[PDB]
Amino acid sequence: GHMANFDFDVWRKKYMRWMNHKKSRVMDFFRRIDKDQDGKITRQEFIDGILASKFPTTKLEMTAVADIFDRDGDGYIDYYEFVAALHP
Amino acid sequence: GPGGHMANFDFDVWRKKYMRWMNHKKSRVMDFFRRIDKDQDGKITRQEFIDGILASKFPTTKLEMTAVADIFDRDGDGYIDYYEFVAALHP
Amino acid sequence: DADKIEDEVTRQVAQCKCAKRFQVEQIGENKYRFGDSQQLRLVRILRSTVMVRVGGGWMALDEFLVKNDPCRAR
Ligand SMILES: [Ca+2]
Ligand SMILES: [Ca+2]
Ligand SMILES: [Ca+2]
Ligand SMILES: [Ca+2]
Ligand SMILES: [Zn+2]
Ligand SMILES: [Zn+2]
Repeated sequence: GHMANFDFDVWRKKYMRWMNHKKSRVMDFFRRIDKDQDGKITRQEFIDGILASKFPTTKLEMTAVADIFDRDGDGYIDYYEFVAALHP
Repeated sequence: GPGGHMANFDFDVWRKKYMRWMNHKKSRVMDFFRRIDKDQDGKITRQEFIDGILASKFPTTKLEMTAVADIFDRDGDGYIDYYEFVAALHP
Repeated sequence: DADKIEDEVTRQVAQCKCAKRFQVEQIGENKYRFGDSQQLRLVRILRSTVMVRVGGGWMALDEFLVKNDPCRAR
């Protein structure tokens, strides 16, 4: 039930610098995680995806970022939310 | 964005983690706070709190600590007083 | 932006039916004082709804007023 101002600009910059330096495109990541190919991934599928890529981050951080990605709060991170979060 | 996104943070998880750590490591949270509180006025800035924790080798992260410090600081005065501290750790 | 806070607040405090209508003062962009006499409280925005800082975490503005504004406090 707790909420905080999470430094998402720093997590985001850190993530994009990581991907860009690791020869990966974030949409290959999304499409890879989106197995049903309908343009959605659960907050949990997304978190598990990031942690699985072994990007330096923690579960405590990832509940926060997954919260921020899910801009509507319907439990799913869709394609447009994903892009909007990473590419304002 | 440049000043933080409002988001769910599992604070209970973190504080429990910290309590287990300190408690079975023969360390009192009071003594920690007093150590960080050099001027002895009962409060420590968010940054002094964060630095204190990161230096203490408690398994956490700076990104976690910005959020945690936000929660500890119930008002927006930029300090964490001892009441905010103890109340946050013992609801 | 972020004036959505001060918009939602004034819009919802307008609903007060008291003779002395519920008073709210804005100290900062995210700090408000609520009530005839009172203390400083944080106010942020999550998604569409406004959130006020309470003990166990954060409370929706409507629930906050329901609990602190007497004309709604059943
Ligand atoms: Ca899907
Ligand atoms: Ca969504
Ligand atoms: Ca001090
Ligand atoms: Ca404080
Ligand atoms: Zn931002
Ligand atoms: Zn009223």
